[PDB]
Amino acid sequence: NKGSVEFQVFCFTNKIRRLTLHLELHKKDYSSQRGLRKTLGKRQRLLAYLLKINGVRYKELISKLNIRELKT
RNA sequence: GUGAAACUAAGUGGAGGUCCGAACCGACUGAUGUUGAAGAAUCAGCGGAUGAGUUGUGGUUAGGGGUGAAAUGCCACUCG
Ligand SMILES: [Mg+2]
Ligand SMILES: [Mg+2]
Ligand SMILES: [Mg+2]
Ligand SMILES: [Mg+2]
Ligand SMILES: [Mg+2]
Ligand SMILES: [Mg+2]
Ligand SMILES: [Mg+2]
Ligand SMILES: [Mg+2]
Ligand SMILES: [Mg+2]
Ligand SMILES: [Mg+2]
Repeated sequence: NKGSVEFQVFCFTNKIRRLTLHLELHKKDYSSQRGLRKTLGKRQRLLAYLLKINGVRYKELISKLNIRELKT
């Protein structure tokens, strides 16, 4: 598949969502928790890049994926 | 607010052997009375007052016993 910016966020959005349901049961899996914050951080720096390059794509991507916008 | 929670601000809600305070139930202090109006009361304040609350009617437990949030206290002005 492609490697566009919005596509990487879509895969992380599923990779993140897939692990939340896992931690509801295996909450003591702290090694996976260290991996969960990576994908949460990788998308943070990509969306941080998408923001200052084009705000139109930002408002459209966050709207369909139901993403919380950051203050400041 | 967070990945989701923890946490956190308002509003709604009206909890409590909660607060003040009448009835009601109690009886802490003092005065008066003390051949008393009264064989424990009057007067002025005092405590609890949605509770372990108060009360009526109809019943239960009877003495080498009964009952007792236990004083040897109560059991028809009578109770080691
Ligand atoms: Mg009260
Ligand atoms: Mg009161
Ligand atoms: Mg009494
Ligand atoms: Mg009085
Ligand atoms: Mg009173
Ligand atoms: Mg008072
Ligand atoms: Mg009180
Ligand atoms: Mg008899
Ligand atoms: Mg006899
Ligand atoms: Mg008597």
